[PDB]
Amino acid sequence: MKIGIIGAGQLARMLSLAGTPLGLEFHCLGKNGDCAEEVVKTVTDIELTKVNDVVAWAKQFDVITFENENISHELIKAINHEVSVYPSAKAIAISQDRLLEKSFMQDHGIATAKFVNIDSLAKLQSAVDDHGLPAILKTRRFGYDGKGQFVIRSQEDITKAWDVLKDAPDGLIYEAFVDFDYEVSQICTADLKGNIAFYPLARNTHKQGIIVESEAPFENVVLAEKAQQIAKILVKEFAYVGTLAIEFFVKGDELIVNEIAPRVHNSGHWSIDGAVTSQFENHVRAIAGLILGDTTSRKTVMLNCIGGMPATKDLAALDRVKIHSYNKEPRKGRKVGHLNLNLNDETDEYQLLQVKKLIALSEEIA
Amino acid sequence: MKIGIIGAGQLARMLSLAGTPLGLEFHCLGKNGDCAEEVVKTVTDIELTKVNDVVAWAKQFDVITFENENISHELIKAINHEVSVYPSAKAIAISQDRLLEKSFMQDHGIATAKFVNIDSLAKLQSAVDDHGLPAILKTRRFGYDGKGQFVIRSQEDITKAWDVLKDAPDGLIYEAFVDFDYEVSQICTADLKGNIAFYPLARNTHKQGIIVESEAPFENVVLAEKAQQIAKILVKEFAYVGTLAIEFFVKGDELIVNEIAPRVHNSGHWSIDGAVTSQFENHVRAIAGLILGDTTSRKTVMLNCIGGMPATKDLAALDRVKIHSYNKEPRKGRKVGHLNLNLNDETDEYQLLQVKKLIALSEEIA
Ligand SMILES: Nc1ncnc2c1ncn2[C@@H]1O[C@H](COP(=O)(O)O)[C@@H](O)[C@H]1O
Ligand SMILES: Nc1ncnc2c1ncn2[C@@H]1O[C@H](COP(=O)(O)O)[C@@H](O)[C@H]1O
Repeated sequence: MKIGIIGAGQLARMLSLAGTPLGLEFHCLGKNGDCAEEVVKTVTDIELTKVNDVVAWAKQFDVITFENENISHELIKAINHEVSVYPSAKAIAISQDRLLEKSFMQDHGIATAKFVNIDSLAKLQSAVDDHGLPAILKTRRFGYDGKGQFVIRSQEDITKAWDVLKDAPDGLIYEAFVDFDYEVSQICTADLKGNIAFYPLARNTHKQGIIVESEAPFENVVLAEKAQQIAKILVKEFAYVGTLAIEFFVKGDELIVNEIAPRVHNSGHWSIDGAVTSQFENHVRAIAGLILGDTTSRKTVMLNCIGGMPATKDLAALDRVKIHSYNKEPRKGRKVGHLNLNLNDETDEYQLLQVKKLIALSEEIA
Repeated sequence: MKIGIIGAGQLARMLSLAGTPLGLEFHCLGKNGDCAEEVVKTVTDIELTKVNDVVAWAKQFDVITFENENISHELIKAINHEVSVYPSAKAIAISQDRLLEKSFMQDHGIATAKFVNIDSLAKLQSAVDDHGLPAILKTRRFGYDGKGQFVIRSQEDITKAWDVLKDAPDGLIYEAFVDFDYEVSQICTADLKGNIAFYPLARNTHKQGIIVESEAPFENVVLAEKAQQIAKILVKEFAYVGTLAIEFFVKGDELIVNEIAPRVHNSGHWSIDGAVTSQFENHVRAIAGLILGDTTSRKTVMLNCIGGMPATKDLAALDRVKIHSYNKEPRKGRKVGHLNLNLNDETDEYQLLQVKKLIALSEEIA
């Protein structure tokens, strides 16, 4: 079977790494020299606006998936008319727009931050009067790593925020600050028949709006149950096939949806080395029409390498650390790799502290 | 760092699968369309007799290794003059010739089958008179999967055996049958400094001269100690760097060396899914000058898929089985993949029996 992936970045790279031993063949649409290239059969660089050409490319393969939900959902719908694409155009459309995403949650009685669509400065001032400060003005689309937003605490910030972001082509959204204690994410995978394989919750730590650490399983039976029920609704309503990620704010035993990504997700990279079947292998199994792999898991920490990565020689000296370099070009704010470590004993804690020390020396976050 | 691999078969494929997340780049010398191609950066098809061209290719890279010890050890020595090759020309020379291999063991007080170099029919008759029947006449070189040999039990078999094999360009060897209860193998990896990382013993089951099943760890502290000591001698004498495989006959608490392979080996494929660091990742680490990864292991069975492989859909239904298709062309006697399964509980035994049933339907051994 041949799987086409829109995107040739690190997620596609890891999808191919996971799915290739299954006997599947991988082809990417992306730029040559992108990091998935050396682990896939072909990479073809087609401009994504050239719809007919993208479709023509897609039809060479048996199933299509994608690594970035920011892509055109009409493009997906076109492709899907001709060759199966997972997950759905609906999942893309809803997950890629903060307004549609939060509105969807609200429509199904699922908690989010209080939010207001912002199409004028007055609308913004009204949202601040209603729902308070601090708050964030965000682009509805193409936001990533906390970019494309402006935090608001003073009245003077309102006009400043508006002046910067007002011309964002796909609009804006006001979000009120959420009162939360910590953050977790629910990753799961849904097969062709709607069966869902669940990972345990992962507790995610952020720095400057970028995820820097993920630890799983996060043990809280109450919270896990709620997350799974929320996951189930999304899978049903999206008729979802593939790996799905849901990020939550946690306050007490209440979960609040932050946002979702219709794909394998940074907060699940731990499963490469902490689960019997990773988020990547299971995404591939799902879209290939196969029964999903067992997701039994063991305590694992994932550490992100942003802007830089410690020398492989130094990493290798911590002989239990599992190394995941994406073979990317070091650059401030750029995710160039991650590290996984199972945590069983004190010797693991030792290496962990040592890993964090190495990361602190190499890391460059924006 | 760039690693050149002589060979583009399944071992090179798995070497790249293991080493790529380490941030290493892989290039093979082999035929285009070979199974390593889709997971490496380049495959270059150079005739191996064209020595200068092979060397020219090799110098593009930082270190060279190989997946098949049947290659020319003088070729290796030439390459190594210009760019580091691991393991050594010595390891190749000794391991690739049954006579040199057994003579080496004898020279170091290591048990093997009784053996005699055969260069005439009389020599053969003399070896039979001396060391008895049954016995095997084998080619000294290029034997694999039990091919290139003739078993001898009757006096009439002697002349028959000789008539078939007499013109083997690199000669022949008589081996007397070994009295043994079962077979095990010791795989280990030696780094640039001579540090060795040991895997637990694997108990190997053969059918028609081909390995069909490998189970690890094989728990016998006495036997393991002897194996490690034998492994150590080889590493020192070969000045060995890389993964090394030693196959043994077992009788009581005595080990008898069968043969060695200077490389990752079928009997270690279980470590992909049963060890913290696989034989493949550790070979790559070794040759790349890195500290080796922890080899803590869990009970795992590996089953070979020979001649054929069960449908991925059927395999996937056994959701704990780890699938390793080499994406190869089905053909009698051909190793087209393997399956790994951790064994912890009764549910695993269930899937295991079910795997074996599937394999029995797809398998074609010669
Ligand atoms: N309404 C909010 N209240 C508090 N923190 C937020 C809010 N929205 C986003 N964040 C932070 O921003 C991170 C993700 O940013 P984003 O790219 O907007 O999803 C989250 O993990 C939070 O730390
Ligand atoms: N001298 C011997 N006595 C008994 N069995 C042998 C002998 N030599 C080889 N074998 C069998 O042949 C297999 C490997 O064949 P080869 O390719 O010759 O190493 C071993 O695993 C044994 O089952």
